[PDB]
Amino acid sequence: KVFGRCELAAAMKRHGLDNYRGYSLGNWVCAAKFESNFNTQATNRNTDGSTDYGILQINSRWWCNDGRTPGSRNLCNIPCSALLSSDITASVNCAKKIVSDGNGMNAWVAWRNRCKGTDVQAWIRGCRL
Ligand SMILES: [Cl-]
Ligand SMILES: [Cl-]
Ligand code: NA
Repeated sequence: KVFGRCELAAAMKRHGLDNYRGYSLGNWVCAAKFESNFNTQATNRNTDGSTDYGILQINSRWWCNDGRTPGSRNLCNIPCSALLSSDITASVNCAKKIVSDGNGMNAWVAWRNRCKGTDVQAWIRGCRL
């Protein structure tokens, strides 16, 4: 599913991501834009052999099982395919675990490089939320 901006903001809010761990909703929308272009089906393989999945590009080395990432773990207890669904529930629940792992949203390098410190409130401007 390719979400619209306000559509994704609304879905993230209904799943409790708005201000989760102190990260306002625009942070999450910004991260999703740069991670996946708002596309739930996005996948990207990394040099280490892991793959990032879904709207928030969650990685198979730690967070989900894809069967082809040696030595990796599955801390969200899900197949990585679950992260590609139209329904963002699984990605949100897993992102809550990731952002709670110690480094906040710096766990998403694209958030650190492209969203952190910027006017992230712009990502939700105009939305009926
Ligand atoms: Cl915001
Ligand atoms: Cl934090
Ligand atoms: Na894994």
